[PDB]
Amino acid sequence: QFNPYGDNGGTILGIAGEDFAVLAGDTRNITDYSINSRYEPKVFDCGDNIVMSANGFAADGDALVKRFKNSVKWYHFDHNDKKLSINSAARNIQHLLYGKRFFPYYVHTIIAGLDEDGKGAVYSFDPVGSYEREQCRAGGAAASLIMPFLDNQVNFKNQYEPGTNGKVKKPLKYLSVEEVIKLVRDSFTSATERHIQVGDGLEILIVTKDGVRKEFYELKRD
Amino acid sequence: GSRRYDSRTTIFSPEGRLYQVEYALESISHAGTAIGIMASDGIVLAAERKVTSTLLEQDTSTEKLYKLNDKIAVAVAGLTADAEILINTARIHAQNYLKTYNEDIPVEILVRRLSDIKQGYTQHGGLRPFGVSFIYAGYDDRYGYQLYTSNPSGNYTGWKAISVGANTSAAQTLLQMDYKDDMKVDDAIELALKTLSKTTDSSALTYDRLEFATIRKGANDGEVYQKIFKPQEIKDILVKTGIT
Amino acid sequence: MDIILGIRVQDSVILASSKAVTRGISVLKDSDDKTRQLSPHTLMSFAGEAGDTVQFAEYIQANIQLYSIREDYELSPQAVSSFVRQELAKSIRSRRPYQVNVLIGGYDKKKNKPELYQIDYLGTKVELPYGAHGYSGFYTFSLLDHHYRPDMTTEEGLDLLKLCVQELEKRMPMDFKGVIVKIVDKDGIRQVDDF
Amino acid sequence: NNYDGDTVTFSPTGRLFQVEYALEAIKQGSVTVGLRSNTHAVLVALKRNADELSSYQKKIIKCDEHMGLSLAGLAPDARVLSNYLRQQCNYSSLVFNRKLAVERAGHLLCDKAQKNTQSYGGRPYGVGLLIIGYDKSGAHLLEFQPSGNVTELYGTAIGARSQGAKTYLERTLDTFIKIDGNPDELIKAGVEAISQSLRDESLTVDNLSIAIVGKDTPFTIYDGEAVAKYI
Amino acid sequence: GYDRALSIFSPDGHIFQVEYALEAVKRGTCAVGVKGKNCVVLGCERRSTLKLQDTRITPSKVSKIDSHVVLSFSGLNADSRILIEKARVEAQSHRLTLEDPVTVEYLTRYVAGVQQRYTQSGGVRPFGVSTLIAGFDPRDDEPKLYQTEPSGIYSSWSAQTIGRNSKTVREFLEKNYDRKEPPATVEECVKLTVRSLLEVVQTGAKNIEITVVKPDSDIVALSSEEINQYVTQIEQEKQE
Amino acid sequence: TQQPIVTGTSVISMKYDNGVIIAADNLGSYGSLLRFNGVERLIPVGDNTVVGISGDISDMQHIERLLKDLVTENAYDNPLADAEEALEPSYIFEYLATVMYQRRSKMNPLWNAIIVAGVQSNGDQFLRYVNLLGVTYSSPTLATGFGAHMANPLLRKVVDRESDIPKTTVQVAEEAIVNAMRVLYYRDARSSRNFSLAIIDKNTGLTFKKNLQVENMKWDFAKDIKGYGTQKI
Amino acid sequence: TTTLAFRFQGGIIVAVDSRATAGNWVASQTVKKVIEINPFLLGTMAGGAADCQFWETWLGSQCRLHELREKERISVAAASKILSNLVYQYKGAGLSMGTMICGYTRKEGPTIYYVDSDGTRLKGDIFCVGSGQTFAYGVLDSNYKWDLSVEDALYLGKRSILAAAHRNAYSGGSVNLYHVTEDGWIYHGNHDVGELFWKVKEEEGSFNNVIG
Amino acid sequence: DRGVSTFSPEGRLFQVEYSLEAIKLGSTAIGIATKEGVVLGVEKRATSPLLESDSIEKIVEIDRHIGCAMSGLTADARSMIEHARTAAVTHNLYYDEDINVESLTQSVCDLALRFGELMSRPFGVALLIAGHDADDGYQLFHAEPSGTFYRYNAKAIGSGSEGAQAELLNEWHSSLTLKEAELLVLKILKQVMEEKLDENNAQLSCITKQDGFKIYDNEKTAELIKELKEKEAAE
Ligand SMILES: *[C@@](C)(CO)[C@](*)(O)[C@H](CC(C)C)NC(=O)[C@H](Cc1ccccc1)NC(=O)[C@H](CC(C)C)NC(=O)[C@H](CCc1ccccc1)NC(=O)CN1CCOCC1
Ligand SMILES: [Mg+2]
Repeated sequence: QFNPYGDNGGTILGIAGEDFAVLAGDTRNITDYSINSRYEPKVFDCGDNIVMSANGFAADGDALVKRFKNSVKWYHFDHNDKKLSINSAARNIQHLLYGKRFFPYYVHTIIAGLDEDGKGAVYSFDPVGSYEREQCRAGGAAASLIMPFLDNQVNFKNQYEPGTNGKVKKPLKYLSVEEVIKLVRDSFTSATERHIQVGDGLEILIVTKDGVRKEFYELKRD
Repeated sequence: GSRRYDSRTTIFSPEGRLYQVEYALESISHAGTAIGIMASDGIVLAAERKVTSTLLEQDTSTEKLYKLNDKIAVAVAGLTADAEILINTARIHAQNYLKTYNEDIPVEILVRRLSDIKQGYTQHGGLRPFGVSFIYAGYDDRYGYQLYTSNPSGNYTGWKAISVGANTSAAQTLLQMDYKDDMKVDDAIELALKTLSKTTDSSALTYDRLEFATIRKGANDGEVYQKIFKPQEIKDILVKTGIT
Repeated sequence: MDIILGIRVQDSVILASSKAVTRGISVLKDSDDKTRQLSPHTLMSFAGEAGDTVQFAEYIQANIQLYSIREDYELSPQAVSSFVRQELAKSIRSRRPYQVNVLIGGYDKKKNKPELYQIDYLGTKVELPYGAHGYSGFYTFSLLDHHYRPDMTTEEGLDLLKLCVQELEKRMPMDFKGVIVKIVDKDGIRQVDDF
Repeated sequence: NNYDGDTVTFSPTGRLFQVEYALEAIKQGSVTVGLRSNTHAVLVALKRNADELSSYQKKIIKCDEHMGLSLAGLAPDARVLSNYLRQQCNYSSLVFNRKLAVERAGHLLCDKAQKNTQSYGGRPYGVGLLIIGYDKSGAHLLEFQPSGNVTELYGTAIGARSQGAKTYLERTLDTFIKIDGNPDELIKAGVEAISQSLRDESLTVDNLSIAIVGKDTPFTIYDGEAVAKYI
Repeated sequence: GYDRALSIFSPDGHIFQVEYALEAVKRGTCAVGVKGKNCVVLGCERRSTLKLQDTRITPSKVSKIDSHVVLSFSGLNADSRILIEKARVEAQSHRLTLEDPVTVEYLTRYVAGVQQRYTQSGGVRPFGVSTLIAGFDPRDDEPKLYQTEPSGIYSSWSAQTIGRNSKTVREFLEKNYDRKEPPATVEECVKLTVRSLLEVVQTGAKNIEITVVKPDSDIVALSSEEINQYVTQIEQEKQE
Repeated sequence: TQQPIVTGTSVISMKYDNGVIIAADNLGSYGSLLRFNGVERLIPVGDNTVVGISGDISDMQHIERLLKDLVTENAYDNPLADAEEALEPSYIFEYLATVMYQRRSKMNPLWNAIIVAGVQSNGDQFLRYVNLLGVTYSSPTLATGFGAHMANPLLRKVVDRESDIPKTTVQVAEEAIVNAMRVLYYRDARSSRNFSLAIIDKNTGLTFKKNLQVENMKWDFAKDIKGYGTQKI
Repeated sequence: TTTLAFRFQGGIIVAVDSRATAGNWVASQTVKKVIEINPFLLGTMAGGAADCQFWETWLGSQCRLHELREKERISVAAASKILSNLVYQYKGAGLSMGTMICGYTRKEGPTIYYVDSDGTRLKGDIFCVGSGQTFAYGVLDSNYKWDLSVEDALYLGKRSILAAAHRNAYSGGSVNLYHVTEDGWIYHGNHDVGELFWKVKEEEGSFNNVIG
Repeated sequence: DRGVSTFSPEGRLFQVEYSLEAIKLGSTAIGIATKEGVVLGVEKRATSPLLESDSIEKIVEIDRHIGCAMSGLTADARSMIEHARTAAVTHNLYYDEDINVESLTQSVCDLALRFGELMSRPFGVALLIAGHDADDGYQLFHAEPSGTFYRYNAKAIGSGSEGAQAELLNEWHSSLTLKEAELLVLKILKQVMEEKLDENNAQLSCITKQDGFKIYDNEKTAELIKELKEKEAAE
């Protein structure tokens, strides 16, 4: 019987800073035990300082991104070139996803950018449109490897102040763009080591008030 | 386009009248007179056939009086073909009600639905109205014996005695004169025929130019019987009242 | 939804319906009224699939109330039961049928007689002296076959009904949290508050 | 006279009066000018107001990053046609990953307007459009009429007193066509062209409306203080 | 389907079909609504050119939409049945979804919306009917009286009349009805309603219908003798 | 819901410094039966694109007709149909990719794996894959079916990343493709010896080679192999 | 999920956890399971996250359209029935929703309606919904009285979620508290189970099964 | 007869032009936009003294940040308001934000020309749509049955429109306060109204960023009417 879904592997990662946000993703594309491409980008600039990635089944992922990009275009036409805020984009994406509630897009979606106060924002979606704003989110094949590391290093979970008898927690603070990129790179090298669907290359999109910058790093190709 | 040829059947006049309904009533006024008279122990339906020919088969003919179910009948005035369309609809409606509730349809409910269909043709669809006026004669266990009339407007009213078709003005005056509330069926039979005999445009009223029916409780114990009169039975009742 | 009982006596119809609403391993409610008044002298109890039961009951209620306003007249219990049966008879061959079983207890004012109708989700109608839906019948029918008499009073009918509930409380696996009892007679519908 | 009741009727001389009456609605509309060089295409539009308390009716609409138009006549009809163009441009991008040719854009509008002139019940569009764009074959300017006729031009003008600007562009043809790699000078030529259609009124800051598209310039509209440079 | 635009604008800005529908209302028998301090009374004319009528079965002029709301009308009788049916269905639908009976304003707004829809829908003519809708909102003791008309506009009235010679009875009500002090009792409200109809009717025999609506679904129609007592009382006081 | 009947096996391809090469054998299999031997599975569109198709042949023929009709439609009211407004490889691919995904979304797929090889108007190499699921990806080397498992490893030894493309000549690239076709003939049970090869170069244009054969095969060592273990004779 | 809401002398207490799971994978510890429909209406979420989140925000839109059309705030009964009639249309399609519509109006007073995806709509004083409902019931029922103070009622709701958060593996993260009065709903903070458990253990002397 | 969507020889739609005549017969409605808010006022015009004037609803809320006043065949406005309210709430559902006043107006005006041989005729009512959003601030729009909408600093529609508009031309300036605008609506309404202006036959409303759209009570308007009369007598 024909199976309309597939698994294209890969993993993605979004971290939000004080005045910036990053959305990273590996560039490997796979089916079963074969590599389709070592460089197939799945993190996209969608305009209005919104970056997006829909990881999982790449056909659904591309369809969704394509439809959201188009949604941004028509938002400008219908509302006098008004900038689509990250919160409005998130709600719009929920309706795109939930529109196919009974034949879902098989993807984990993450978007990143700046909120209306200029602060870093990351939103994450399940396949059928449930969404939530977070400081931190990993998605895709190696999400189960990366996410607990992010809880520990970004949100300082299970870390207490030394000598306080486990009574005072390690205080929350925003990370610099330099420190965040260190965590992203270490997260992806660790995921590459222990997950077969993750590797080849790492592409990071950084979002500030100035615009959308890109950075690329090599990953192990085995 | 086609706009050019549209008569606009469902519009108001400047005076607030429905052209087509008024002209349909004008048509009905030339139809053979039909009279309904409600008595305390039954209902009489009497109708004059339209200028009969001697070679017309009289016994196996039905022009004026139709049966809707075992408890309800109608007298027609106007286009017979239009009436039969409505009669088959009414017959079906009665059976739908019986099928749904396991009870014979109350008279007014049947009349209202049939009148609502007529109303529809005056308000929407762009079609001509039905050129028909009915006299409904029927019985149910709520109101007992009932007479109604409906006309092309879809408006219906209840009556003790009523006429439709030709010479209703003259016919209604005669009915209003001799009718009374404690009347019996046999007396109502006589009143119906006497009224037709005077209002008729014919030279003399005869059996072959009439249709007659009664709805009595004359059956055995607490049940209603419909009697559509045969030619010979009309001939006898016409002699018995001293018209011929 | 589980236990609904009906007993027609000399001058009234008595309906008893369980108060429990259970979902999974939790009794969510113990005071649920599994009935709707269709007209001043007609009452319908119901049991079956969750959601369907109430949706169907209220749909029927609305239709009967609409009829009452239109004709300024109360439909007979026989007429209402035939209407309900037809709806269920349509439903069973629909895309998604109503999985609802009902008892219709009514007092015919024209005949001056109480009437009890049992209708299942298939549209299977029967007039009975006493009725039940679900597993309840497997105990109550034989019990009523023995103790029921046609000329009983409303009070005798309530004692007869207590005998049914006691037996069900003894031998039924599930805790149905007692019953709400309602009486339908010439004076309309009223609820017995202490049972 | 007897042949102007609907669009489906020909006159004895072979005319379509409802189409001609729709054409008349454009003549009553405010003037708008179109012109192009080899590198850029420019729309200039005189906006109209109801009174001093009202805003000035927006004449120019964006269709894609590389295409847009100006309107003259019934504005709601321009909204319908521009929306159709937006969808067609968008269909070409999503399905073929291809920017819609300005010539196809004109063919599509022609065919959409035509269907409204041959069927009973409907009516012709009551608006004229000047479409500009930059595609794979360079800069373009089109003139749309609701009869269905679309015409590619170096420069043109539609609306009331459009003959003045149209005569000017016919004289200036050889000059403005060679304004390559210079946006501001091409606009100046367009602003001077529309000035030939002015009577009693002059070009003010909230009156003038300019749009431009070209080689390294997306379709962008200039209003308010952004057009003060050209007065 | 029949699509023709029957209701359309004329050069002077009028929709003649809607205005001609008002003429049909003007032809119809007079109907009056008067609301007191704790009640509303709906009075209705019945023309006396129709003898040999059966008043048991003849459709009543005042119709119950729900147990707490009533509707009377002037104009085409056949048209009124369609509005009444739709209103009755909407009343039950409201109870089903909102778990609460309709307010008089809501029911009026619905009926008025239906009338309006028929003024700009293709293939249909407007209703030749104006209605008086009266009753009491659930768990409320403030009387409500609304009027609707073919165009679709509706509004609330302390007292109002519609139908033939309605301008005469409206003239009567305008000077006799006090806003500061409405009819304090049921008797006062009925009497004022009967008085107003006696300016137009002819005879106070079987020509006047009166229906009284009170709070908490308390509606009752008066009989001939009950109404005749008001007629007898008013005429004796008049001779002065 | 389909099942493929008459099928075509691997399509293989790669980029080189000035253009792209694509190849596919001429077999139309019917299960294990090697039914049809004159099947062309490379279909040129214009003078700048070649679409290689594997999988169901009836669906391949449907796609041929669509591409043929696309060229016709593009010529309509288009004076620059053989110049600036000619069909690009990117236009042809996106069209097919749209169709493939629409068909999978209706649960009635075109049971194919497709590789669109060509050269854009600006000289850039175009090579991209699409299949019955609507999944799309691009790489310096692309292959379908067994080609993905056996050809890609060999072709990636020549062009392992983007920077190796300018260093790879058409002679070296074609040699690798022809070698890969031989390896597939050794090891793929639904392959044939006869195949077609197409080169799209930005300078020399489209070169379509028909009736090629796998040659220079090693079979001589087979004579020494006796038994399955112990057997000496 | 574990959610609850109960009616008492001083109005309504509403309490929910914040965990979200995908099988045994803990996907989030900071989910908002209470939807603020309007200043007098709350909605709780249990089951399919998207189903609950999408349709309850849709419910808020429908409640807003009601007060625009009727110039009056929607009743809790009418609000809950909009949702129950909606999910009933989808019956058999596979929606997974366990919700409670809690609020106050003049005509109704404080009211709670249980509404789930198979069409069940129930009015009541106490409900617990979700996979951890039984654990919440155990603590809530055994300590519930109508005459609880606002302070004690808030704590019992919090303590009941904590109980379920502890025993049920698919519940946890943090407790969100709400109190609904005649003047509307009042938020009573986010309480992380990480600190709350030990604070409750020490102060209350409960949770003796755990190694202190 | 003739087609519904027919053009006149001058190039105008007959039905649209005829609907404009119906709007001239309607009761007056005035709107004034300021930097402190937008004011909307209407003439109620009760046909009889027995009619309860508070039931005359010619000023209407679309959303918290958008209000609406009408003039002409007011029954036709109901479906326009219904559409506007749905458009406003639907956009909030899709985008988690307030909808722009202009976008709302455009959505209403898209209904206008959806008539022919869709509804059978154009709307016989004009709308003044007033609101506020973060981008373009306080705005006033005049939505006609032609499908056209103009933004206005101040605008009058209805029977006394041309007289009131000429008055608004002189009186309006960019630094008007909200209080000044309130009095200016009452002043101009009193001039063009047939019957004498009071709190029962005239209604005021406004929309501010802070408090949103609010219809004024008859007690509040009565004080503004009294304040207005005193200020005119004071010089
Ligand atoms: C307690 C925790 C018990 O569940 C509560 O009931 C909460 C309720 C809150 C969140 C509203 N419920 C859940 O957490 C709920 C449980 C559940 C799961 C699946 C079906 C029904 C109920 N969780 C979810 O809905 C999660 C939320 C995500 C993780 C944020 N979603 C999923 O599991 C999704 C979507 C499920 C789905 C439903 C209907 C159609 C299609 C899909 N599925 C995935 O994310 C799949 N998967 C995750 C891991 O990576 C591979 C892809
Ligand atoms: Mg790896």
